Amino acid sequence: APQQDPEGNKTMVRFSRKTKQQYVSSEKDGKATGWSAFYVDGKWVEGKK
Amino acid sequence: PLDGGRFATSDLNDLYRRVINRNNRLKRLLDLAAPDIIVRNEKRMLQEAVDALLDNGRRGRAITGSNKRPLKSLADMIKGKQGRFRQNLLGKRVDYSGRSVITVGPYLRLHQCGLPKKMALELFKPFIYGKLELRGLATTIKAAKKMVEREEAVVWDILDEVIREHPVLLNRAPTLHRLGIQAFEPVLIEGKAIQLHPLVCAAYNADFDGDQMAVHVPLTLEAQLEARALMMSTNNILSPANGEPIIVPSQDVVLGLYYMTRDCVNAKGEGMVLTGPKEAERLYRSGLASLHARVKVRITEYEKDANGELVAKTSLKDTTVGRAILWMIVPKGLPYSIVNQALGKKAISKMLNTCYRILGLKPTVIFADQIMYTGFAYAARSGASVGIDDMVIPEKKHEIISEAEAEVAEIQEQFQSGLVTAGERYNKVIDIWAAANDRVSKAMMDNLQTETVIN
Amino acid sequence: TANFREGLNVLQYFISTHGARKGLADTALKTANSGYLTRRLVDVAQDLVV
Amino acid sequence: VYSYTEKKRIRKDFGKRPQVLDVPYLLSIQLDSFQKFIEQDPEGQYGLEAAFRSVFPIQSYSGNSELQYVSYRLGEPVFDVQECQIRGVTYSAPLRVKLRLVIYEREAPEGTVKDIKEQEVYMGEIPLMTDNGTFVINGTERVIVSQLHRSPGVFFDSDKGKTHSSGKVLYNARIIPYRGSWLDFEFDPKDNLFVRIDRRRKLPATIILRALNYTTEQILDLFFEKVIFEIRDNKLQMELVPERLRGETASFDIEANGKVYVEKGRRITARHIRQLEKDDVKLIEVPVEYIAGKVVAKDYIDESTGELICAANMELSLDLLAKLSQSGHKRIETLFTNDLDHGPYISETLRVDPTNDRLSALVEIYRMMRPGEPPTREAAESLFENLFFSEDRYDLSAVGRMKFNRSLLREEIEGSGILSKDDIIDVMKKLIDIRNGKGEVDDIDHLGNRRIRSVGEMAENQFRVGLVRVERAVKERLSLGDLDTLMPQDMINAKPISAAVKEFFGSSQLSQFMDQNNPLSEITHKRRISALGPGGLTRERAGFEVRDVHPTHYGRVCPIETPEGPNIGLINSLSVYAQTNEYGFLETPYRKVTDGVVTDEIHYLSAIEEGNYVIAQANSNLDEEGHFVEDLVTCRSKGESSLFSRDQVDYMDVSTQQVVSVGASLIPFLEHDDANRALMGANMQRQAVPTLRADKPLVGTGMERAVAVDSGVTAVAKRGGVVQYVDASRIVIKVNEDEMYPGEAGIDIYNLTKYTRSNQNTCINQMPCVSLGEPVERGDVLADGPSTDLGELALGQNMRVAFMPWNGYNFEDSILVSERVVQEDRFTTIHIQELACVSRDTKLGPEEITADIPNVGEAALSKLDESGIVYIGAEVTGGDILVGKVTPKGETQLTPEEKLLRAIFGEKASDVKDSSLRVPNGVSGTVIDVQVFTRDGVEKDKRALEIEEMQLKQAKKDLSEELQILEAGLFSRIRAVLVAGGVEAEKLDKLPRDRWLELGLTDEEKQNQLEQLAEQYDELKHEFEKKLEAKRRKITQGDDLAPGVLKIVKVYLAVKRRIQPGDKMAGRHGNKGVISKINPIEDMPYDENGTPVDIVLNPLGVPSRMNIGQILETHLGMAAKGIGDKINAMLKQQQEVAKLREFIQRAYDLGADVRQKVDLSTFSDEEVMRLAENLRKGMPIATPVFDGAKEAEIKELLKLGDLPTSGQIRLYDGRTGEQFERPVTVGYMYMLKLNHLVDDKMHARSTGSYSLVTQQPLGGKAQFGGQRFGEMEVWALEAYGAAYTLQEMLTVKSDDVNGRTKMYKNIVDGNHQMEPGMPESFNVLLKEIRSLGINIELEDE
Amino acid sequence: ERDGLFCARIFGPVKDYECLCGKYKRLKHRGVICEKCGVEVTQTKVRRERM
DNA sequence: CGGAAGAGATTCAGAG
RNA sequence: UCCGCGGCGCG
DNA sequence: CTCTGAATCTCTTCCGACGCGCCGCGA
Ligand SMILES: [Mg+2]
Ligand SMILES: [Zn+2]
Repeated sequence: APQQDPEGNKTMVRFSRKTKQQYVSSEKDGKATGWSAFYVDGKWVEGKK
Repeated sequence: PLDGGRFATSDLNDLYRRVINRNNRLKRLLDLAAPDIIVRNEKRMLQEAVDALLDNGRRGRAITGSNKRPLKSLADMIKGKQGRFRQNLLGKRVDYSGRSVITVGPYLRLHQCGLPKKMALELFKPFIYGKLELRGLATTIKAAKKMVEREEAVVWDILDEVIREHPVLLNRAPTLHRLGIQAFEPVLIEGKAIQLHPLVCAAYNADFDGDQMAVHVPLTLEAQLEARALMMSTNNILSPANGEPIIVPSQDVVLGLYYMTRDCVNAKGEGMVLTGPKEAERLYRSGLASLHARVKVRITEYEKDANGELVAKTSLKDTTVGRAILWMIVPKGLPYSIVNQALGKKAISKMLNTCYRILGLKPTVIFADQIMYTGFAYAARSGASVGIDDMVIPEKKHEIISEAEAEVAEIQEQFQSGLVTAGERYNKVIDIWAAANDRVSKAMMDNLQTETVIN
Repeated sequence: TANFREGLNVLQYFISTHGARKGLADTALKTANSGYLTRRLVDVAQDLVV
Repeated sequence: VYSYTEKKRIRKDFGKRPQVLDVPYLLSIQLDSFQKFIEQDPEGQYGLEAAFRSVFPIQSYSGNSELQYVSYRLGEPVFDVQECQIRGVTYSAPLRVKLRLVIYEREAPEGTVKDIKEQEVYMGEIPLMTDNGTFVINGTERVIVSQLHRSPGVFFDSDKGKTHSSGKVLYNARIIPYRGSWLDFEFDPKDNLFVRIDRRRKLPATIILRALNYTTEQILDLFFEKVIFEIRDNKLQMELVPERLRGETASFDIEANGKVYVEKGRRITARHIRQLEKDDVKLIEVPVEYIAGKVVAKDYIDESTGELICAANMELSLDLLAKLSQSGHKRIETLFTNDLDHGPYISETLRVDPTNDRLSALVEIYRMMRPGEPPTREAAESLFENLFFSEDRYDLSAVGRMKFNRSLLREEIEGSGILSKDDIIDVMKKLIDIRNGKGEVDDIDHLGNRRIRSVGEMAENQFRVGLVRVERAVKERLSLGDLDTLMPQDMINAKPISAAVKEFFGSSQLSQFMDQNNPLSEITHKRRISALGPGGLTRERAGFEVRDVHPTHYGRVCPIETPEGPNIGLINSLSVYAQTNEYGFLETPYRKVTDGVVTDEIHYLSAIEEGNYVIAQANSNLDEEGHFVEDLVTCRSKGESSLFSRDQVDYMDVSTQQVVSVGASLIPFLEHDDANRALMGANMQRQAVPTLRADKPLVGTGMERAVAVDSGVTAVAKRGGVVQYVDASRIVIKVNEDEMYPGEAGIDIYNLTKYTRSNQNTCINQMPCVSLGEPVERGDVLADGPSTDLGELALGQNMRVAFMPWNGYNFEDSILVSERVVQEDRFTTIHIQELACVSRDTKLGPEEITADIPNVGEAALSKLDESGIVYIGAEVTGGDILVGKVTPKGETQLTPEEKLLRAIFGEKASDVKDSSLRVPNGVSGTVIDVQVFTRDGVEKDKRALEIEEMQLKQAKKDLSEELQILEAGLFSRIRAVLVAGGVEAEKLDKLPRDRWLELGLTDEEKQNQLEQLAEQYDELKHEFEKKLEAKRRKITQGDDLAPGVLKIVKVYLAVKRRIQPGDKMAGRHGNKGVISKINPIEDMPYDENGTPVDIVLNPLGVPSRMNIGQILETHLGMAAKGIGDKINAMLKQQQEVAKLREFIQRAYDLGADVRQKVDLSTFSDEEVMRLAENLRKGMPIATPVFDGAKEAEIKELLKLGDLPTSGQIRLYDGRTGEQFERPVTVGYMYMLKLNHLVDDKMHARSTGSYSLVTQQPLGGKAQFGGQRFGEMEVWALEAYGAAYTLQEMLTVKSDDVNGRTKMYKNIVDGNHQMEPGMPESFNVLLKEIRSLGINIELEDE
Repeated sequence: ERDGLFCARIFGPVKDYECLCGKYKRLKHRGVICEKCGVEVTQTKVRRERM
């Protein structure tokens, strides 16, 4: 998974209960940056939350 | 699914999701003993969500998505011109259909339309598979498919065999009245334009400036029997709106007949006597007499007697060479007097109507086709054309306009002396201009319409 | 005053354009009303059969 | 005199009227407005600076810190325009803003700064308009249509009683801001006055009047006029203006000067008014009934008790009158109600109001605006105040202020964008005056009232939206945390700005996709004006009155060019001379009249001023002194034409053609034909397709030069000089010595767009039209573009046309064409299609591009390389593979019995399947270019590496050739400077060029020039190497592509398309026609010399369509080629050039009083020979629109051509060899191909795919779907008795998921059975109705 | 997802005679339920029907 | 937008 | 193999 | 002087062809 977001913030791993899958998200000052990346069929895709 | 692995969710799914979410929230707030106002707010939101699900936009502000558009609820799937009722239950899209730009074909008989070969192959591909296996040229559907996609000329022979009696339907959007859909027996032409017979094209309200047309093929044999017996253009001669025929010529056909029947005071070979219309045709084609020349000719006609027999009569009559030529195609039973005048559009209309009443359907159809052929041919030989010298301007016009403007100046100065109200001044000016315009129109018609020539 | 064979001046042409655009808008609007009216009449009379 | 270039093919003008003003640069509005948007501005009037200042600075109070704006600058666009178009990235430049952050101390004064920090923020990216006036968005050309909308201001309007239908008239006045809430004021059938806000509700006006800080008595005193009465015992006095008497009936005797005189029961007239005025009466004595029925104007007080007995707007109760008179308040004030002049409307509103006080009205307004919440004084006050008077929530722009004042007749022109109390009361007074009838309502359709909003205003509006969003974010960051330990770079988020601007350019309704059929189409689409869009109008709500022509359209908006169909009227085109006033009102040029002599000075007018003055008609004849010949010159003024004397005229039209746009202006003989057909022809002319070889039009309009040069397609000579070198693709021109700047190389180069996909799949090609050593002049055209020849518009082709009915093949507008036309490729056209292949990381391994395709013949693969890409230049046909791509199919597990069944079957049931791109059905052509784009970190295959190698080689050779040419120019300048004196030409000649540049011939300024150019050479080699390094990294670098795609491949397919029956062709006068027959050349009619006709048209259309002008065109054609033929023969006999020279001089002199007056005596004989060479194919004739050739001149030209004077000739029918008895009109005509080729429309579907939900067949050609048996057709079938075919149409052919399978089976078997099941859409409807909660079910199963 | 808007256990299998768990794959078990899940071995047409 | 139709609410006239 | 929304375009 | 019915006024809802063709975009 992408280790850093487009702003260069750092990323954490979260569970999307609505779709039963892991995703990655970034935080700044401990608040969510509103960015997320998901795994969909052998690839990592990223965008606004 | 969408490109990039995304998915378009139907709005109904989102409305369902929202209602599910609100229901779950209300149940959780209930089962954990929430305070009163909170559960009241949640249930009011749930009621609003159900309202959105069923009939979003029916009350207050409509729900909307990210696109800032209102989501289509269930009710919107049945209401409106996009609704399920109008879009799909009526007005289905259909298989075995094609569309193409139309084109004049004058060499067609009345009941046959010119259909491009490629469209015929595509439409009748199932029938071709069938007959090709039936005649043993192909064993399996894969063999038939690969053979037809290679266009092995035997497929073209089979294709010519299949359609020989297979009517097809032609439709022009909008189908204003039932004539808008008609049945034809196809004929195969290279190219890509559907060719119509001009006479029925007049009924289609169609033109040839780029109008498209759609073709459907009936499948079952009861269906094609229906198409032949009911819909074939040879049956729809009479409009439903009134008893008068709908198959009526216009444009070049009428121009040609009018030229063919018009006589002049002096022409090549005037006054000679012809023993029969065939000799009239000979003398015209050999160039020793012009169509317009007046002549005496021996002609036979017939009448439906009291019993129903076509009793003959023969006599000398005064006529024109062109009129005899036209008479030669007229079927037995109509009186010669029908032809012996300058034939306009209305005259041809009443001629077709009287043919249809006096005789059966098929003589009228044959008469129509012969009329179309002869009219086109003689119009072409005529060489009628429009030139700048033709639009003669009556030289009286300058004088009349000067008179009118003099009167305008007179009434205007009369108002300048305060002798009349402005409204009546306006009325007087309008009246005098209208009078002058009518006078100019009469002068123009008088100068154009008649001319002097030596006898 | 000028006919079509002689040239129309710019004023005559301009005032004439009024009728042209009036007619084009007229037919553009009329088509919809005619279609709607036909749909209605069909709906009312569609049951009747000899 | 003519430039040397223009000496080629001097077109013969016929215009008699002189031209005093050249046509302006046609695109000026787009370019100038965008420049105004982006360019720097110190005053901050418009664009970026204005937008920033309208929001900045930003201040935080608790933070005690400020954000403020220094300046903005625009960065360099990293990619060139063609690179953007190739790679699909929007042509944009970085927005850089200089920002400062301020923190003050925590002690008074707050202005005491303590720290300042400054830095430059990359706050967004912004599109740049290309030089041609079009933007580049993603990979597409897009041009923003300038909108036309209702101006801000105040308007006054009336309906002719349509709403209430009793016959009265109702009035309303409306105020429209640039942004913010609307207000409108309205009367009533009961004559009450109502106010509404954003059309929410309907309320009495006094609500606002007391909401404004005014009390009731102030309201009456302001709106109405007051009369005073006195009571003494029981004798009654009133104080009077004698004019106030006018209108009433003197039912009672009236006294003046101590004498009483009235004819009772009679209305007071002017003699009475004059009698009283000469009497100078002041106070009179009146009966009780006269003061009875009068309104109480104000509160009245009784001091004997401290009590009030009089209220506001109350009638006169005699009891109250007695009480107040005995109390001592013997004076009474009342209003006046003239039944016409002084309607009591405000008083009735004051009666019907529910509110009683300012705060009551405020809370009522608040609950109206904000339903469902408890009112509060602060909430209502804040809502009202911020709504109308917060200059950020509401703003009449300066144009709003100007219109507002000028409609209110106030002297001022400028003012604050917010309303005020006086503004509201003034507009209400004006509405009252209108209701009285001393005025007139406003006409909104009038063109002095609507305003053109260009791209700059929309761009700055979207950018302002971005700015306000960013401002909210910034104030939030300021509130949330500290101020010292951060930089504003992080505070500003570029996300909202880029989102807003990209959303505007991509999504917005006015950002419509560009069309590129031909240069004229691009011009007219750039210039087009739309009434739709944001804040505009909707096609459903557009009534006739907005569509109809308004008399001030003259000279501003072309009435002709409007599109047909439902969009008519709502879309227009700028007239040729119209330009935008700074306020956005349209503006037209005019020539000053000065005492009967036209000054030829030029003044620009708007519809208001034009209506005010008197302007003379263009075609008015003049002397050389400027005096009109006629005294009663026809003119127009105040929207009406009439006659006027020589002295009354104020202005004169500039040129005849100023009423029409370019699109109409191209049509010759426009003055001779109807408006409907002219409109259709003007619109159709846009659709013309560029031919394989361009041709001039014989009967042009002179406009072709301006349009062809002004469009972007042609390469124009930006710097004069001599053409040094030319090939198929490059032009190198030596700039002359004087024109070149000091330090420049003196050489300019141009590169032509050789072949590319146009925006409508047509070709775009540039062909040079000069030869080595020919001089070229500033503004010359060096290279033709599509449909351009020698710099003249070349849409169509020249055809020889006879007007004659021919065997019905030209029945009903049909066109019959001679095979000779096909054989010469006269109308052959070149088309380009672009196909894309996308490789993705599919389940069970990626889907890869490869030449390893299962279940396919090897011969097809041989067309591809081993990588799986077709070689360029290969011919390909429908159904063939262009690029091989393959998808894995997953596990596809087989049971061992199925495994052995597969094994005995063969290699089938593979887990890997073909997915390769295939030629579209019916298409065939040649493969011209192949492109790959691939993600970083993936290997470049053989095709990818080979194309990258060839592209880098191309870049290297291009840069090196540029180096060689420019260094040759530099060393030529070395030669030019060194020969000037102190020469060592041979001593240098032995030395190599490096010695030349190094060595010093002298010690003077020449050596300074040599050193300057040597430093230039060093700088240019260094910039060349830097450019090539950047180019190589830019080529080698990967691409972002899209999510999930490994690599995309695009292949370019080009096809040559040919005229074919069913194709549509049309002539400029608007006579469309479908080609219905090709004819063996022998069969076509032929004239006496044996040359056949090419196209046969039906004449019957002409009188009924009234396209008389086209016939005249035909005649001119026969004349034009006539001269050509003669001159051709005169050339072919190779006689003395002097004879043809005098003949050509005669041909030019042939016109009568024509402005042309060209003479050959100044031409040298080789120039004459070149002229003859171009004139051999006919002499082009120029005919202006409304001053065109006359019939006498046409006849004279024909007579000089030795053709029949009538223009008709005898003709022989080829098919029989006989002679037509009638003469026929044969001539030359200009014809176009209309981009509706038959092979793009013919379509047929036996069976195919089916939709998911409805199970009905798909729609449209692309999906290979079937036609739609619409409900009208169903009614048609119902009209017949044809039940069975209807049932078959609905059930089996369309929707039965099993019945159609059975039908297919039986048809294949040769049995035409049928079995109707149930339409699945019916089950869908049932399920939806049940899901709705309504139970519905079938019965009697 | 089970119990979701497209839960195969309710509406039936996404594919003809294919259990979500992959327990059964062909018509030999046509018209039986899986034990690991409540999906039924039937045709996809049932997806159109069941509410 | 405009026009037309239906339903609900408010006002005026007639009768008590 | 696909629900559209917006836009022009021809009937 | 008051009450009821009828009439009028206000507010809300429904409707203003059929058919094909391309382009863009799409939480
Ligand atoms: Mg048509
Ligand atoms: Zn299971």
